[PDB]
Amino acid sequence: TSRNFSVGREGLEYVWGNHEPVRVWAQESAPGDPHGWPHEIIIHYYHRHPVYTVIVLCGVALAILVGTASSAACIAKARRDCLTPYALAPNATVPTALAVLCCI
Amino acid sequence: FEHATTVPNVPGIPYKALVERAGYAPLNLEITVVSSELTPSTNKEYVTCRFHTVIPSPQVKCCGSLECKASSKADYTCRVFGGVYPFMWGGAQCFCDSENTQLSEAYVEFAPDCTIDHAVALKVHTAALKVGLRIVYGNTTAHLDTFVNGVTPGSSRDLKVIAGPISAAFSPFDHKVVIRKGLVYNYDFPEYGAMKPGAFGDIQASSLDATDIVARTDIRLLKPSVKNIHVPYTQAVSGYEMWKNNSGRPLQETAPFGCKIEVEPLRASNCAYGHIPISIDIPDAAFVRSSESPTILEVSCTVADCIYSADFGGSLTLQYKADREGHCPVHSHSTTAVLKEATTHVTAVGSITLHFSTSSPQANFIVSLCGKKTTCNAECKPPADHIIGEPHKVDQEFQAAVSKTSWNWLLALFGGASSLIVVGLIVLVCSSMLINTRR
Repeated sequence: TSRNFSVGREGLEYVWGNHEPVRVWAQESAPGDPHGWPHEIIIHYYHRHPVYTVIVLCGVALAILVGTASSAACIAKARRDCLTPYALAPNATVPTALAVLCCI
Repeated sequence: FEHATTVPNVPGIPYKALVERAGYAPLNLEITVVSSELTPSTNKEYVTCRFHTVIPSPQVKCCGSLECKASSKADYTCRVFGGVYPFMWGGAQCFCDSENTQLSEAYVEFAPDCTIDHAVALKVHTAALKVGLRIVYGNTTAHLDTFVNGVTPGSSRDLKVIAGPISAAFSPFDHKVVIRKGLVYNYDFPEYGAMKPGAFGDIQASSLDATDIVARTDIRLLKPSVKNIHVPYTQAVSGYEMWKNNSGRPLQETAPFGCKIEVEPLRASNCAYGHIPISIDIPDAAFVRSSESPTILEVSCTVADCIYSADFGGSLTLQYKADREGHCPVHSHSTTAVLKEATTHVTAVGSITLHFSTSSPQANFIVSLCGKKTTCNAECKPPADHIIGEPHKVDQEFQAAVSKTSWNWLLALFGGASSLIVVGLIVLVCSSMLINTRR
């Protein structure tokens, strides 16, 4: 027959019949590349530590989302501040740099 | 000069350090925990084995009267039966065939083969850890067995060392244990005197030869029925055999942290857990002044193909120019990188190769040769082999286990958000100030 035994970093020790105990330790030979493209790095650090890698990726996504939301909110507030006085008055001879910048 | 450090309790793995005095050449210090012995203090509660149910020969007074007396045997059981009229070989052993009383008697003792196949019940207390250490400093090596408690010192003829306490207390032995032919079990045996039939410890005694044997096997005698003389009884099974059948795996195959449970005395040897704080009073004669050690004029490190495995994966080469021929000590100043060598011969000019084990994807650590440092920078690939038959000699950190490429990516992605919020805040402040100016 064949028996599968998971071996962690702490190690494992198996005794088969009358033989002396045999000890084996798991390396960190995950499939991937820590010095390659981002997907290879994510695969390598997900196979070693899935929970930690998932936490890091979720945190990075949240940081990107909140940064983008903050930038959009600040740009829109700047548009309000620098445009609402000119929208309440006639003949808004506006230098078009502001509108061109924050229209997109 | 006293040096205090915190070695990891992992037998067979040297821990290396460089003690650096103010005005003396740096001295190597390698410490190996050759063996350990986590030994508790035990007191024998009792010994037990298969009981031999000895049945004294029956007696008959068959037109008198008999009364059951009280004895001091183990699980003594006595009864008086009436009309029996027993036969032995002539068909009649009695007169006055009625009112024919017989005394039935039975008790238990230790079986003849119990001097080998017996179990001992023990209660254990706080375990004391004692470590045999091999410590090499400079050129001199010393072996010493020292108690890990924080006070008791180990001494080798000039060297004093005090170790302990262990960072995290641990003991594989539960409060109550049983020893049988060298096999240790964490069984909750009944307390002395609280015998229960059909279970372990149903028969108890202070020793194999003790005459104060006490047992409770639920032996009950029955009234004889067949004409011929015999004494019938029924009794529970030997609790020792029942425990033997349902003993389970011993502690030699269940103790955590992979230490060998040994008997006489009870102990757990070579148990890897926690860290040992050790302070060593290094003798003054060991050090030599820096005016005698060969200072190296310069040194440049280049790392060869490296690999973060459990064994000495990687290698590096130091190209050096010095002023004299000597015995420079080499060290790695990072907590996630350990060299193989400790002292290397040094010439006026040349290059020397050093092997090292690392647990980080990047070999980005400082190597000190005769005190002076060099920053070895490189990239270490993941290991090819999935399983190795040697323990990891370096613990895995968090900030050093993340590769510099992934660190760059994470820093860039976080800095993007940081720059976005900063730019938004600056734009808002500038807009508010411009409004105030043009209000």
